[PDB]
Amino acid sequence: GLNALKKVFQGIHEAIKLINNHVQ
Repeated sequence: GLNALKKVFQGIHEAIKLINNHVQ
């Protein structure tokens, strides 16, 4: 819901996703 939950959620998510998708 809240901008908090979304923020963290997209944070670590996109973070691990960019690194993983970049180094792939």
